[PDB]
Amino acid sequence: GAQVSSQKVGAHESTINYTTINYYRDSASNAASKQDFSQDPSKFTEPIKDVLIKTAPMLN
Amino acid sequence: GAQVSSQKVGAHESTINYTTINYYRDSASNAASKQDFSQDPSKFTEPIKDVLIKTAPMLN
Amino acid sequence: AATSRDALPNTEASGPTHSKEIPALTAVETGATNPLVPSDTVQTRHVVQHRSRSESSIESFFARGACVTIMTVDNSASTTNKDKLFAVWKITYKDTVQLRRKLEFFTYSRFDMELTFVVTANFTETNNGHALNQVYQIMYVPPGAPVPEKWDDYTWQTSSNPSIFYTYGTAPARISVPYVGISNAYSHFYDGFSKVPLKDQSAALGDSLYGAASLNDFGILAVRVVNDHNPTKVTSKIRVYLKPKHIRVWCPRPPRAVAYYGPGVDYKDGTLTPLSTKDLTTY
Amino acid sequence: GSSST
Amino acid sequence: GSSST
Amino acid sequence: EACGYSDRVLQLTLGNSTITTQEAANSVVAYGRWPEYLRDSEANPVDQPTEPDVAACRFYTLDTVSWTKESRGWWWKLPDALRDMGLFGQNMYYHYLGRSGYTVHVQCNASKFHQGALGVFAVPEMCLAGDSNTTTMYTSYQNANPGEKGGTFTGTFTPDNNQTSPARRFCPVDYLLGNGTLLGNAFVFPHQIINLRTNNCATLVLPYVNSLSIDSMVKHNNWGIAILPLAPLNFASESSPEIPITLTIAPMCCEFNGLRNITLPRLQ
Amino acid sequence: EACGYSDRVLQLTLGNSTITTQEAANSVVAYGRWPEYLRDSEANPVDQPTEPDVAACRFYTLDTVSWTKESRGWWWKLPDALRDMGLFGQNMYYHYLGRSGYTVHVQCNASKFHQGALGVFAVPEMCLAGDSNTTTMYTSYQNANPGEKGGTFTGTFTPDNNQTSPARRFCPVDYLLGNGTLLGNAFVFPHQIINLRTNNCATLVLPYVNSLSIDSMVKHNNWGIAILPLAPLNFASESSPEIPITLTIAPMCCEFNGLRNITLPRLQ
Ligand SMILES: CCCCCCCCCCCCC/C=C\[C@H](O)[C@H](N)CO
Ligand SMILES: *C(=O)CCCCCCCCCCCCC
Ligand SMILES: *C(=O)CCCCCCCCCCCCC
Repeated sequence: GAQVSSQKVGAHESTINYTTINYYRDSASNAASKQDFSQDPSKFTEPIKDVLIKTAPMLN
Repeated sequence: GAQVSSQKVGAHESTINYTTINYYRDSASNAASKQDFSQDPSKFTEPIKDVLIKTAPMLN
Repeated sequence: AATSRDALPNTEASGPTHSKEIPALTAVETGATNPLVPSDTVQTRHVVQHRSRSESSIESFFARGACVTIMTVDNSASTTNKDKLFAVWKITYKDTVQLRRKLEFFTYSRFDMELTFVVTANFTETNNGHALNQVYQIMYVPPGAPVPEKWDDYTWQTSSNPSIFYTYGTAPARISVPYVGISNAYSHFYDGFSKVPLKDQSAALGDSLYGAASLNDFGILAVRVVNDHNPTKVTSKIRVYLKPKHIRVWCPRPPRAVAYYGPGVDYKDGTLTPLSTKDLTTY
Repeated sequence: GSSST
Repeated sequence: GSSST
Repeated sequence: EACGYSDRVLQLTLGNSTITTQEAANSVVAYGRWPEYLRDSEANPVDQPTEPDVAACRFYTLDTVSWTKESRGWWWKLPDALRDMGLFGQNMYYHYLGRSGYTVHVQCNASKFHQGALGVFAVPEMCLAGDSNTTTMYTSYQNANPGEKGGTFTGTFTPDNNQTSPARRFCPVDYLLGNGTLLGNAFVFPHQIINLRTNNCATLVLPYVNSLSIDSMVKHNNWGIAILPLAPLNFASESSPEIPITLTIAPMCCEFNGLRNITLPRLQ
Repeated sequence: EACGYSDRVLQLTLGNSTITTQEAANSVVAYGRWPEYLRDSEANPVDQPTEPDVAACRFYTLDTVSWTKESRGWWWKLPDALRDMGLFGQNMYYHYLGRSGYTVHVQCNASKFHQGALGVFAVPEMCLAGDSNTTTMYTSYQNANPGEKGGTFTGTFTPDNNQTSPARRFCPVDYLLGNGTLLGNAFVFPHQIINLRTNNCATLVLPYVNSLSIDSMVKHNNWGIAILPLAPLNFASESSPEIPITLTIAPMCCEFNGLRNITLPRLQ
């Protein structure tokens, strides 16, 4: 049941990996994976009904 | 001898699993798996000799 | 598939321009922010960008234990006008300010909660004497369960409430709890009341606090020293640290700009001037 | 070795 | 057994 | 468009009602989410919902307010502002539970010689601060819920010193967005600006937002509408200009659960 | 049925409401037509209709009346009797037009030692006769429309002789069915009889009936419910027996057109 993932290596001395085994039945007991996703800011930065083309007039 | 099972994940950050190894000869020393079964309440809620059809008269 | 630790976009080289394309001109009335990058208004070189937003992911921004309370207990002889001191605390992140302000960048959240307990003790009286190593019981009592009235009453039996028995001087205690909310997310703000005042009812009867939902939202922690008392007095404190793991957040908000004043959004007179003097044309 | 549930 | 990420 | 279609010229039609505008600054869909009915996979009350559809999802116009050089700002709460609006209000008071999205259309025209800019903000859970420094969280239901008249912002915090008969109302200070955070940051909430030289209206399409699929509309407001003068009204050299501001709001995809007798609230 | 199903034992469920009966005499569907929504090929107003569905199509119980040896009979009009019933009434007063079908359930239980028989008639366009021999067609809107309390029949015609202040009410004589035709023939209208030895209720499912697809519910009643003692109440040897009669009615497939502000009628 071991999960093997890669580290993003900062300062250096191949891919270096690390291992993780969950010891408990409840997912709430798990550590945080930090393997997170990013999304585009559009829902906050461009919430307009008509798609904005930046080279065009915003008002036409 | 490792047993690998899945967690039911509540709050989220695939299937996440966890690992279990029994360290002792006596099953009494084991942790509880919590992998339990459910049954229908009928032996307590409908202990009648003739099967009850809920849309029908209970007394005919 | 774009991950938090991916490098941000490269700068592409761009040269001189003379056209009807007008990136620089915009109209903020629309409610949109102009999506520009340097190559839209100046000449740029090609740069291979290596920086990433890994440390500002919602998880990473919150991935720290914060102190949410200090509980005081003692191990003194109970005497007719004063009993041995046990502590009771209503679980909340709003008794302190730092984690509260971070969570309040958002309206709603979901997370698994990690609680870590740091426990410190001292002698309060002058005398020489001693105490032997203390064991502490941290009992969670959820809304509805009997809150302890005395350090030694039947409720500390804990047949169903979760308790931690912590030994002094060992590693700080720690447990995790899942997302336990009765809603699909925790509400950092509730613009409403828990009661509708009806006309046919007295005002007192329909009244309730503004912005408050369940009166006992999450229950209490009750803490005691399990040991019987010593001749010498020992006071202890339990510091509680909360870390939100596996977190999701919704609807961003401007951060708190004036001092907190209670569990709600209220502010105190005399604290409403966050900004300082600085002249318009002074760097 | 391993068992999967 | 093992998972690789 | 070479057929003439413009970002500035829009028509919105809901139920038996139509709004036209010839000086829009596009329109906003909050968080990019259009209103929707409650999905079976997210459903919670099990009884058949009522969905009044055109009878409630139509444009209701509230009382017109007036913008002057001394105006500090206005606020409304949803669904509170619509509690007395036709069959929407009825459906709201007859049911324990209700959910709704909204199209908010703020109207304010002037002239090529006037100037000023209104920030129009839709805030989820717009909790406002109270008038008291003797008791926190004390604003009464009656004062928290003005209905269609809404409330106003002030440039000055002033604590209620009557302890015998507390006012129990909000005291929402404008640069602190009525809630202890700086107004300059309110742009992270879904918004538009009515800048008189550019446009004469704001249009915000708001989804139902909450930490629940459905809730008590009578106990809880999901959205707050805050309108503040970011740049003050001004005209020619008149010392006392005035132009009106009108709010028209339409519920969208609203559904209700838990039918009983009608709620009769204590509103005064 | 060998599983026990009976003609006499029924359950009706509409919206959040259920009626049970253990002593029914089957149930009637007027003219063999079940209620239906208005079809596109028969449609007339072009605006989107509202269809409140469970919020209005549910069982409403009216005020219980009392049957005694002196009772001559009772009447109600639909939709009038339901004008103040929850969201059905609201939808009715908010719209110019409305159409609806109904399930009518009349309730009256007694004992194996009581006797009597109520004729329960559903009459399309139940025009009743007035109290006047000085002016015909003079019953006022207020007296023609009692709402849920209904009206009653009388065994005696008595002309209003006040010419200065006419009563302007109906004077519906029982053996003349309140309308100048013989009661013995009312059985050509959809009906049931509550004969106390046999059954304790009547159930009539009424389609929308009219010479139009849709009409003004406020100006016009489509159906009349007439309940008359065909055989008088009697019990043991008591001189003054009483048993209650309760009316529960549910609108069915109701839809409304022509939304505006609410109608506020002069009912007194
Ligand atoms: C043996 C010790 C067990 C301790 C168990 C604590 C369980 C209760 C956790 C409550 C979760 C609190 C989360 C924070 C607060 C709320 O999110 C805000 N007021 C918003 O609703
Ligand atoms: C998958 O886990 C199979 C490989 C097992 C590797 C060694 C596990 C090390 C000890 C695990 C203890 C589990 C805790 C309950
Ligand atoms: C099945 O168990 C084969 C795999 C062994 C995995 C590593 C075991 C880790 C240490 C086990 C100690 C056993 C305790 C007596």
